[PDB]
Formats: sequence, structure tokens, C-alpha cells
Amino acid sequence: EEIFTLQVRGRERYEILKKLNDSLELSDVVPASDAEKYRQK
Amino acid sequence: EEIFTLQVRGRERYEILKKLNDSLELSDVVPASDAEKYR
Amino acid sequence: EIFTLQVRGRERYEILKKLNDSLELSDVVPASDAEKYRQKF
Amino acid sequence: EEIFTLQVRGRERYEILKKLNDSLELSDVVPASDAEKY
Ligand SMILES: [Zn+2]
Repeated sequence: EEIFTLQVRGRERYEILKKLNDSLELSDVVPASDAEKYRQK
Repeated sequence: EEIFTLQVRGRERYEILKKLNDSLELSDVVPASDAEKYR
Repeated sequence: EIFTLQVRGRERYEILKKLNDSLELSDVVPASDAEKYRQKF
Repeated sequence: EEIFTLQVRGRERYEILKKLNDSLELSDVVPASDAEKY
């Protein structure tokens, strides 16, 4: 999945919230083994 | 000021980011002097 | 109840501290006060 | 490289910030090369 639109005022909050949102989405698709491997280097 | 929108997957995630948004806004409009006192 | 969050690196620390400081502020500003401050927008 | 600590009030807030931390650490190490791959 259900998809919501978050309204954000200004570039500063937008950039912070996009960064968080994009990070959370990345963690939903990178496999646990791949994630650990990236974290080692 | 410009309004941006973000597509958020999942209700729980939406509620966390909206809460951060609202708290970030508040922190941007409370002067530091007022904030230290409230703290 | 108070928890300690361990953070690696100054850039992640500054982002997380900003979020945490902001949440704490939203806790101690009364609702009517908060409303009057939001007018600026 | 520096290690930092943050005092968080309340377990649900701790859970939120911990997840953001863990996510952000992954985002910092996944290269651009592999971006379309996920
Ligand atoms: Zn600001």
C-alpha cells in the first residue's frame, strides 16, 4: 504494498526524508548475504 | 516555500516519516532560545 | 526508559541526532504553542 | 570511523532510530554500480 503520498515543505526536509525513505527501500531488496558482504569492505 | 511529495510504501513507514516531518518542521520554526527552555 | 544507540561515523550521527533532538522537542512543546509556531509557514 | 552514542527515550523510538541507522549504514556501502541491480 500500500502506497502513500507524503507532503513535504522545503528542500531541506525533502532531502532528509527522501534519503531515509530511499534507505529503507534499499534494505527491503538487498539480500542478507549481500548486505553483510558490502558491510565487510 | 516549495512543496515536494514522496511516495512511501507501507502505512507504518508512512506514519514514522510523517511524524519526523512534523517534528522537523517544528524544530525549524522554534527559536533555539525558546527550545532550550522547553527542554 | 532510556536506550543507548550506537552509531558509526559522524555523518550518520549528525542525521540521527537531528531526528532524535527534534522528536524530543515535539514532546515538550505544548500543542497550542506548537500550533502558533507553525504559522510562520 | 569514529564511534558515537545517542541517548534515546522510549523503546519504540529506539526501534525506529535503530532501523534508520542500520539502513543508512547499508546505503553508504552499496555502490552506484549495483544500483539498478536492486
Ligand atoms: Zn533547517
